[PDB]
Amino acid sequence: MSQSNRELVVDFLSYKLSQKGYSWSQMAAVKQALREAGDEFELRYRRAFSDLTSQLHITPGTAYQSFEQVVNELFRDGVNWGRIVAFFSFGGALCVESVDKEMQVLVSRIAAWMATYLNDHLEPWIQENGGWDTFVELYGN
Amino acid sequence: SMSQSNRELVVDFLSYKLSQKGYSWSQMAAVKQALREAGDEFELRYRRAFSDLTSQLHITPGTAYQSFEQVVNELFRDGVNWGRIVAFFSFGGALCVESVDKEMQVLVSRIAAWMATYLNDHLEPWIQENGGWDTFVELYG
Amino acid sequence: IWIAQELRRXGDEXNAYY
Amino acid sequence: WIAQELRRXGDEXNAYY
Repeated sequence: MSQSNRELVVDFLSYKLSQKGYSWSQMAAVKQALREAGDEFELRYRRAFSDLTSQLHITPGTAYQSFEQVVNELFRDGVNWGRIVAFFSFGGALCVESVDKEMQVLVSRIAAWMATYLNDHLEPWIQENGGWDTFVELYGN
Repeated sequence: SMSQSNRELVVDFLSYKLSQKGYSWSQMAAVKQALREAGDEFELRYRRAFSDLTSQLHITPGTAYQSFEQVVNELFRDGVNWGRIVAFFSFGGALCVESVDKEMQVLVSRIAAWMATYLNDHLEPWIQENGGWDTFVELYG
Repeated sequence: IWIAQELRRXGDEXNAYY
Repeated sequence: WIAQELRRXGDEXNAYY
């Protein structure tokens, strides 16, 4: 609990810093800008995505293929920050669908598929486009 | 490397989206969110009671602890309850924000430690006897 | 006597109703 | 579907930034 307590204080301070345009760390800044861009993307296109994520039809056996198929298609002709925010929000939708349908065990897996894809496929583009700091400055409030 | 950080970014965003739908990444992510909401709510009601801290407390890095200690000690002088615990967080939050306003960024990680130690050392036992943070989550946020 | 007392008494109202 | 229509999403949310 010596580390749990420490983690709680940091999480809360990070949030209060952000609300006045400040940040706890460069990482904290990235998270917050990603959270806002995610919210904004979803508010704006909620209705355009209608039933679509249902239409995937997730099972523990097909979930990887579906994930893989979508993100490969999403980044087939390149990367931009909008596509990255789209990527995260999709991952968000899959995790929620998985919990809705009582497949909670898929959440941690989807998280692995997301990190791995970030490390292997998006990271080089991110670095040559200024790192995530370029994203914060652009998408942050 | 950057590997551990991407996973941290993924988890953060997914945690946030789950909570928006009434779900939670973990017990801890549920505590953090409730506490965040408790902090917004407290600040909305009572900000005027703890504004202009750096002028009132004469904050400098060398004197800031003495001030922090004094205020927190009075706060919990006669005992602890969840409300006071929330005020404690909200106080540290604001102490941090104002410090940065005054170009004293060096205080943020210090305040974070003092908060963590105090919470660990003086708030935890009460917490553990009063139903833990799970209780807090039920009553707040 | 200020800041901490009027934290303590914010605090007890937000105990009372929460 | 879902992926073209994330791509055409992400591109306008590029056009907006």
